[PDB]
Amino acid sequence: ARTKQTARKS
Amino acid sequence: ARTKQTARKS
Amino acid sequence: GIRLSALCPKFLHTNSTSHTWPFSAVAELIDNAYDPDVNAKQIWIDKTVISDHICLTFTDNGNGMTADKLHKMLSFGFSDKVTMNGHVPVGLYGNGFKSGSMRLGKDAMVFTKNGETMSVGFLSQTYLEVIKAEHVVVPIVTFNKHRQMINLTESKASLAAILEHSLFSTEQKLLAELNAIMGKKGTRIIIWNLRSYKNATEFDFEKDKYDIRIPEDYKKQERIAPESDYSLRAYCSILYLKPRMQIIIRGQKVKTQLVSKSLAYIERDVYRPKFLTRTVRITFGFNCRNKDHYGIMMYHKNRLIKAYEKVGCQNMGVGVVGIIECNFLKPTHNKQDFDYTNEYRLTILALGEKLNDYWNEMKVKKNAKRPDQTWVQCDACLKWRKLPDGIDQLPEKWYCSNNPDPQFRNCEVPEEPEDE
Amino acid sequence: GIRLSALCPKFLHTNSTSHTWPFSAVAELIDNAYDPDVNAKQIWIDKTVISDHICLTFTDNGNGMTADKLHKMLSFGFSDKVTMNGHVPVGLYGNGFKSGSMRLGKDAMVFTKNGETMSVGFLSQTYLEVIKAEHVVVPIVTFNKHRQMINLTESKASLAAILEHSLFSTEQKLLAELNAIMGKKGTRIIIWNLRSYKNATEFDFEKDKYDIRIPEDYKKQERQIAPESDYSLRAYCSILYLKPRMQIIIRGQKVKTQLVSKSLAYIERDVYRPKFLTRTVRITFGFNCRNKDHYGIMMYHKNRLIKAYEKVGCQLKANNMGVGVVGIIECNFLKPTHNKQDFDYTNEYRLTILALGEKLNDYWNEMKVKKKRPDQTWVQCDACLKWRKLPDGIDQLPEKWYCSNNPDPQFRNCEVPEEPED
Ligand SMILES: Nc1ncnc2c1ncn2[C@@H]1O[C@H](COP(=O)(O)OP(=O)(O)NP(=O)(O)O)[C@@H](O)[C@H]1O
Ligand SMILES: Nc1ncnc2c1ncn2[C@@H]1O[C@H](COP(=O)(O)OP(=O)(O)NP(=O)(O)O)[C@@H](O)[C@H]1O
Ligand SMILES: [Mg+2]
Ligand SMILES: [Mg+2]
Ligand SMILES: [Zn+2]
Ligand SMILES: [Zn+2]
Repeated sequence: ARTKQTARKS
Repeated sequence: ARTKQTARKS
Repeated sequence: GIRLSALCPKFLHTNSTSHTWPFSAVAELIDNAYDPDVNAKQIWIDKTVISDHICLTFTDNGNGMTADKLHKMLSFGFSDKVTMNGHVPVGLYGNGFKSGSMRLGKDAMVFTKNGETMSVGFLSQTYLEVIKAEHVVVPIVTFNKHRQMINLTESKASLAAILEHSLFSTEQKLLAELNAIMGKKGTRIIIWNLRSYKNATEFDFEKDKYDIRIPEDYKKQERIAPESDYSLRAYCSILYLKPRMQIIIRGQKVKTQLVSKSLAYIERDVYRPKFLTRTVRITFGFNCRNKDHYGIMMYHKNRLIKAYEKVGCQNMGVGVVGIIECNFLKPTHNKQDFDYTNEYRLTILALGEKLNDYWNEMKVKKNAKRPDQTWVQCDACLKWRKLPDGIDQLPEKWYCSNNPDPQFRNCEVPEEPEDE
Repeated sequence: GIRLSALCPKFLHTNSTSHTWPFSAVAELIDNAYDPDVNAKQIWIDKTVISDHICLTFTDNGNGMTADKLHKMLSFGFSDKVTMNGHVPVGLYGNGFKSGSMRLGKDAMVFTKNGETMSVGFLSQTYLEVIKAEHVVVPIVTFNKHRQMINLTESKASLAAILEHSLFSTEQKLLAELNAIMGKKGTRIIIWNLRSYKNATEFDFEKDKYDIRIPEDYKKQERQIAPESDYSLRAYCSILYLKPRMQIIIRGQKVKTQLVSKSLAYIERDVYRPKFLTRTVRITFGFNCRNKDHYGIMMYHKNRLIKAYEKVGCQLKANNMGVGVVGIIECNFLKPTHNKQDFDYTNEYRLTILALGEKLNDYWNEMKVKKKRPDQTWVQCDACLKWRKLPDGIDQLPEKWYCSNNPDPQFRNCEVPEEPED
């Protein structure tokens, strides 16, 4: 399906 | 009854 | 006419008592997943809320259990694990789930799918206190692949109890959890009624949403603290000498440390005790990075039992790390130590000598970013929902209804801000 | 319709694994005797031989158990002890006999008399392996105060089981052990198939015959010169209870409880008042003169010793500071761990530790400025005239005594040669 990626920040 | 006694030595 | 020994619900607490550091309990859980009979490749450890109760969940893509196997899993002392293809089970004692769960929380439940049947199992102290059970009775419910209840007498009684006293009121509620195991096979363990001191769960989830942590107010009894003492992630990294499994905590996967890139001036040494036919290798290196945490790392059957044990020079020697695995030694009740035997003693003694040798020889030369998060878009909300790492593949489209994360299983649930 | 949880025989070994120091296991047995439900004045801990097997025996002149009570004793998790007249029970977990015996040996036997009935129970791994049981079953046999059997269905099976796989092959053999409990009431626990390394029991009985000892290859893991308690059972038992109420006799010779006043010099008393507690806790600090290098805190729980020689405050900081300082405190608030050799590492424990050091440090700073065995006893067999060694703590014998009625297994008929005196 539709997958987006985002940054994880401490 | 009778009862003796004695030394116990290290 | 001979009687059987009996189990008192009270015992369930007792069995927990050997775990004085909670991570020991957790580790027990991970192990069960890692073991070759389960053979999972991923385990997800999570914190969530259900029914107003904070929960800890351990979920794995593994073979799962027959209903009978579940009973044993909820019984004391049964273990049948065996090595497969050089994959050696940590499990031995038949006790680890009970001590760990119970150390962790009062009440627990197990959902398992083996791809032929699926079953649900209950261990709660709370439940037992309430019905004033004089025996530990573990309710179990089992279904066909078609979700047809299949062992009715046990299952109906089990179900009534589960539904009544369980966290999950209605079958639908149970089956949701069952469906959080995406694969055909796997297991999900939910623990609730977590230990709390003052008003807060024993763990700290606030400090890092990507870790499970012990609050500062932290060092273990034995000894400035290595992270592994207080951060589950840090601990998990070093948990297995040669990982076979992926541990994902709070939805972010864990990065296993590699000795290379961790130690310098590495050298090999050997231990050839009189009492053992086979040789045992040791690896020595100085510690790059923090260089306040040094010691032997002791691994048994590939798992870590003790860390930073100081040997030889307890000051005189520092930054030195040795890695060893001793299958000959026998773990303690909590698997945080070995039985204190002559052999253990000889071994400690040897390590210090060996290490001492290491320092002096080397001693001279030395003196001279997190991964991105993933979301799926619901096709009936258009909302974005967070995804844990480690998922190979998905169905063609995804709806909030089929969210493993308990908290976002409703289309009506506001979308979650991405990290600031 | 719901299933019971089940116990594998394999578990019996598992429960043991908490005890890394054998005395912890022993201590559990003692504790069971001390506790107010049993109420024994004396407990005799002995090493003997039966049927060609070295055994450990614990015998007490306490209240004993109903056949039913025994079952719980031989079952996991059942504990119902309550404080009586200020006599607070140590035991709450319900596991100690089981963890303890099994640490000591593979197989165990219990004989008890409550003065109305006498019962015998079996808890053997060896038995369980042999019949390949899938469950832990504990056979029990019971009698009516005449050597008459009762609860017949169970006893009949149990007895057959005992006779076949037990140390005691005949009823007669059983009754002897029952008979060794001299009083109307009491219990004798026999443990055999003890742990061994390289064909020798882990315990050393030879080096001293009036002690049970751990051989040197001995320092407990935590310690760096060993206090006695670590390797001598007797030495340990001395300090086992803050305010003894029971007489511990080891190897036939009494155990002499230490007293602080004799024990310590420059005694001062300090108080602990954490926020979390509603009651004050007393502490005692002293300098240790006999020893010179056994020092640290002694922590007692419910009048039992959980840990000893725990270093704190400055003593931790450098070896140099704080020497010879000994602290005694009782923390009922803290929670014992599985082996009862430590406490759950809670915030409260940490806080308690933190305080002790500060207080001890306070102490040290102020006062730095300022500076045989009892006779054995014997009885004479009225049939054979032989002299038989007897153990201390027996209030009164019967008028006539015979080799056959000897509690000691090894000297129970007069054929046996008389023992030399020392
Ligand atoms: N995640 C899981 N997946 C499949 N089976 C499991 C899982 N967890 C537990 N079991 C089963 O339940 C049993 C529980 O054993 P456990 O309580 O962990 O002790 P053990 O692993 O058998 N040995 P030890 O852990 O040393 O006591 C295991 O033998 C498995 O058969
Ligand atoms: N010597 C004894 N005489 C009479 N009753 C005994 C004796 N030893 C054990 N029992 C009984 O058997 C039970 C089991 O003992 P145990 O295994 O120590 O559990 P517990 O003492 O109740 N709690 P804990 O010792 O903290 O694990 C006791 O609670 C007593 O009722
Ligand atoms: Mg395991
Ligand atoms: Mg006890
Ligand atoms: Zn949706
Ligand atoms: Zn005689």
